[PDB]
Amino acid sequence: QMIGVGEATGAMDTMLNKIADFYDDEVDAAAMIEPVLMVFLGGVVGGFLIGMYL
Amino acid sequence: GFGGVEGKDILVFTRQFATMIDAGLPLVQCLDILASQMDNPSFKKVLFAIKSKVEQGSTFADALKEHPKVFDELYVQLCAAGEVGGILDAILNRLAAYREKNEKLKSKVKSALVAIGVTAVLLLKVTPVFEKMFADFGSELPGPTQMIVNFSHMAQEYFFHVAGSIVAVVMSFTWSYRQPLFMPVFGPVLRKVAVARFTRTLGTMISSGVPILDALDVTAKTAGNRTVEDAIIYVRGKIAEGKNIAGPLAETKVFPSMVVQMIGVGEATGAMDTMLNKIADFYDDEVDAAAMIEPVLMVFLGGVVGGFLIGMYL
Amino acid sequence: AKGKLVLGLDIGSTSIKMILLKEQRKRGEVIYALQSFGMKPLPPEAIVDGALMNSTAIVQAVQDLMSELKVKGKDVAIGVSGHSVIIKKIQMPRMSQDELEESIQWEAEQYIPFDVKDVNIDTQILDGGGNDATGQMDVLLVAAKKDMINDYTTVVSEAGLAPVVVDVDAFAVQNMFSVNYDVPERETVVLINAGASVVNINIISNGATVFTRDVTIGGNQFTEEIQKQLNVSYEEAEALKIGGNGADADAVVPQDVERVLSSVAEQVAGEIQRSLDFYAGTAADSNFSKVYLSGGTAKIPALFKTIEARTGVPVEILNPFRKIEVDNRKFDPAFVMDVAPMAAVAVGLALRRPG
Amino acid sequence: AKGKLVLGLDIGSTSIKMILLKEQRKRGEVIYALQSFGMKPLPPEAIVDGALMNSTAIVQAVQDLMSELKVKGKDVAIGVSGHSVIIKKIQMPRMSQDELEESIQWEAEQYIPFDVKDVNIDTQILDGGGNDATGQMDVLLVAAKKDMINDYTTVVSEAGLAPVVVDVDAFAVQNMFSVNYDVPERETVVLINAGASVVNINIISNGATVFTRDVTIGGNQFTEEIQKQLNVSYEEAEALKIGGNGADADAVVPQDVERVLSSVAEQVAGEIQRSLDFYAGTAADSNFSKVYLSGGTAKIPALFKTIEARTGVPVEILNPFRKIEVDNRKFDPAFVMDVAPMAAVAVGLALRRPG
Ligand SMILES: Nc1ncnc2c1ncn2[C@@H]1O[C@H](COP(=O)(O)OP(=O)(O)OP(=O)(O)O)[C@@H](O)[C@H]1O
Ligand SMILES: Nc1ncnc2c1ncn2[C@@H]1O[C@H](COP(=O)(O)OP(=O)(O)OP(=O)(O)O)[C@@H](O)[C@H]1O
Ligand SMILES: [Mg+2]
Ligand SMILES: [Mg+2]
Repeated sequence: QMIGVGEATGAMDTMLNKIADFYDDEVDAAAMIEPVLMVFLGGVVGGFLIGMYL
Repeated sequence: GFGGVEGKDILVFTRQFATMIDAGLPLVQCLDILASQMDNPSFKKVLFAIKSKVEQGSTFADALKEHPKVFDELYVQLCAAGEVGGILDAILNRLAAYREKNEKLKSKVKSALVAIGVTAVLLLKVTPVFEKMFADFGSELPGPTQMIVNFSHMAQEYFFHVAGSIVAVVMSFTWSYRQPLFMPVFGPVLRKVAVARFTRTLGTMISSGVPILDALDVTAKTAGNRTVEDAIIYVRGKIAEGKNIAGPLAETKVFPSMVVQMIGVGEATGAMDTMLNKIADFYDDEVDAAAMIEPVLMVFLGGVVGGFLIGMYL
Repeated sequence: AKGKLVLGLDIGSTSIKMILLKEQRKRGEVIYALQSFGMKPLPPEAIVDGALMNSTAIVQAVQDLMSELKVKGKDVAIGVSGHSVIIKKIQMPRMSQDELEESIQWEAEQYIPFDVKDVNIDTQILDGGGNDATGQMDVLLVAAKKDMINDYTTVVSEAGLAPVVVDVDAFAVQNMFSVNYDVPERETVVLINAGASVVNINIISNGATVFTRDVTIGGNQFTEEIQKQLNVSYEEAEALKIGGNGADADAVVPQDVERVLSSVAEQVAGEIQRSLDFYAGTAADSNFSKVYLSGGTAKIPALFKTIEARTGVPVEILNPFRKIEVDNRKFDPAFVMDVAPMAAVAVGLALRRPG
Repeated sequence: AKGKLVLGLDIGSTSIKMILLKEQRKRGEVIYALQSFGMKPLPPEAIVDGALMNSTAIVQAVQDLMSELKVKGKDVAIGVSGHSVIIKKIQMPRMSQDELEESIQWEAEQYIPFDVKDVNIDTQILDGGGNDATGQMDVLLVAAKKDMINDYTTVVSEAGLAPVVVDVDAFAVQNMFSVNYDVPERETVVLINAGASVVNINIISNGATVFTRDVTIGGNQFTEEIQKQLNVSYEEAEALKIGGNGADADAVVPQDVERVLSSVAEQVAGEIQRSLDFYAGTAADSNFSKVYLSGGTAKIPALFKTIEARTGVPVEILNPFRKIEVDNRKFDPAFVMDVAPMAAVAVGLALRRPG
């Protein structure tokens, strides 16, 4: 939609520069990198406790 | 058997309903908008079904009753109390604040009886149990007594260790309780939370079809932080006078250069709805990442444990 | 659980009346048929402002009704006071029955000057069986402050009765004419029930109620004006009304009485013209058709001709009991006809009870 | 809990009056009927600026009222002082009853020059039973600074009485005429209650109050001018007013007195024209209809003809007691008629009490 505005305005340069900087900042911030931690966090803990239990 | 939805996901949706309803949109149109702005299917799917009951003429409380596994009896009753008294708007604001406090409190035990209650008993006595159990490995440790003393004297000498255990407890309780002149320089200004809420509310009312100025007049009445409310009244006053939205924002430090530059694109593109939706999602995720509430736990966790063990040995 | 219940006129204010129709067998055929009817003047202090406010005395009176009836049945339908019920129409969207009941309570919440703390019951002025999801809902809400209903349930409980339907009089009075209305089905008919505490107007197309309106004025007003102008007690003023206004020898008393009741006559006519004009919303170029009368206040001599000439509608008495079989060996058709207007409702919710 | 309570005229300022109506049985019929009535001149220092400010003395006076009455009842409705109550209309959105009560208190907060610390009670000028959610709310708020109500409750408590309703006089005075008003129902009627501390105007369509307005001027003003112009005490100036202005032998004293009261007459007329003009908001091309008078200040000789010619409305005395049965063997209709204007409210909240 943003590119589609840029086509009609002759401002595709400005549009793409702001899209790119939005993406570059989204990239460097980067949610599944934290949920999968916790999966292995407590999942391993619990595997130990069950391990000797048995 | 059916489960509810995540604490995050109840939060987002209760906030955005409270916001739309307090805007004076029809309840069915509020419902449509949040469904249509949702990222998970299960939310968009339910909210179409809740809206389908509301268009048959049922109350919101009775429409949410189709999902008792998601909206518990206490939630519906709050809604229904608001509907019976003519205060649906202010009980939804209350529920949105409630859902926000609930999600924040969840992240923040877990990070590093529900799960929070079971994990909080379990962390509060882990160490002091360790402790009692090293001090129960036989007799004649560091600092003990022989068992033949009279009990009262034995117990009083150990008072050291009974004390180091209680202090250990108090600490892990503190981490669980906390953790979930220029006079104007001292006032709390806008935070990350308050910008994320603002952006979500505006992204929400624009995606629904409200103009910018109608959305700002609603938002300026539903902003919690007083300094931000003063900021937003100034932004709305500037825009209503014919100044460009990105230029009213650029006067206020709380909006980064990227936010303003992105909004300034959205003005020329008729895509502000979505510029705001992507800004808001970015902020909501930055908020929920913001991590020192879990590292400082662990500092006091093992630091106290180790202080006990050192204490008697010496 | 199926019995043929019974029916009292609990909000008679002037009179507690009760009727037992069941199915009477004759020659191997059966049908709804009058079995008994009883009437007792209501001892006052029983009812005030439409609430039952001496549940004990009313209990004993209803027991006297059951004994005079010689009826073994102990289940009952009854009615609330017109002063105790808010009846009005309400526009919604139809949907699920729960969503309707909630949405109904939500809209009428606006309509009720009391906490709820309030009775809500709706029925749809048009068959729901006619419209699509989200569209064309119309319900009429009967709302009643809570313990009018309580008081009546206490009265019913200690009389040994068990209530199954607590209906409203403006529509219960119609069940006797609902057939004769159902035969002309584009005809607009008015039904006036002039009682002692209230006068109800309900206007219909067929036996499909279009609206209802309740007027505080009633026969108690005529009696009270007689009492005022001749410093009489309520009873002797009431008799002076009844026998005074209608005897063949009454030639000297319609000046003395009619001059007393003339204000009430004018002002009742003003109220009825009032309501009729407040209805005529859609047909600005039409006229009326035909109308009936019920309640004893109607039986004021010549009042039917007066309402007929004054409202521009033919106003006629009607015999309810035509809806039910009447054994001539147990009931005189003449007397039955005489007490028909008072008893219209009294057989009304009574056809509601073997229904 | 059901008794038939009682009714005093607690804010009489000139007189504490009390009335007992209950349901009197005659010939097996019963109805609301006057049982007793008593009147005592208020000992001053009891009331100042509309607050009960010698709760003890007022207590003993009310006890004298109960003894003169020979009444066993100990429950009471009463009224606040017109100087102690703010009455005005307020526009809102109807909704839930809690949301209305809160929103009402929120809007009237603006309306009250005292902390709350203040009594709020509303009623809707139109049946809530007429409008949809969020729309067409109108309540009228009666607001009273707190311990006017306290003072009155202390007075009631040590008199052995138990209050059930603390009503307001401008509407309590209307319950006696509420029927006779309810019969003409598009007619605009004015009701003036000229008391000793205040003159209330309430104007209605039917018995549906359209508005009320309270004027500081009253009979105390006439008495006070008589006292000024002849250095008399308040009592002898009051008697000179009463008997002086109305006797058949008074031919020499309406110059001496009328020249004293002429300023008050002009200026009262000016206040009443004032309020009437301040109402006429919507019908710029209409006129008035008919109006009644209550309160003893009305009974100033010829004052009714004066208000009639001066305000352009027919102003008539009215007999309240027509609303209640009166046994001629226990009460003279003539005297009852004579003390009717003073007693209008005194039977007012008294029909409020068996209600
Ligand atoms: N012949 C008559 N002439 C005039 N009035 C009559 C006559 N017969 C009965 N009434 C009046 O009709 C009233 C009783 O009629 P009815 O029993 O039908 O009313 P109701 O149903 O008891 O009253 P409501 O339902 O309004 O409480 C009494 O007020 C009585 O004075
Ligand atoms: N015949 C009369 N002529 C002139 N004035 C009279 C007459 N009778 C009574 N009044 C005046 O009427 C007043 C008392 O009337 P009433 O008892 O109805 O007022 P109130 O209800 O006691 O006063 P309020 O309610 O304003 O405190 C007194 O001021 C008295 O002077
Ligand atoms: Mg009836
Ligand atoms: Mg008075």
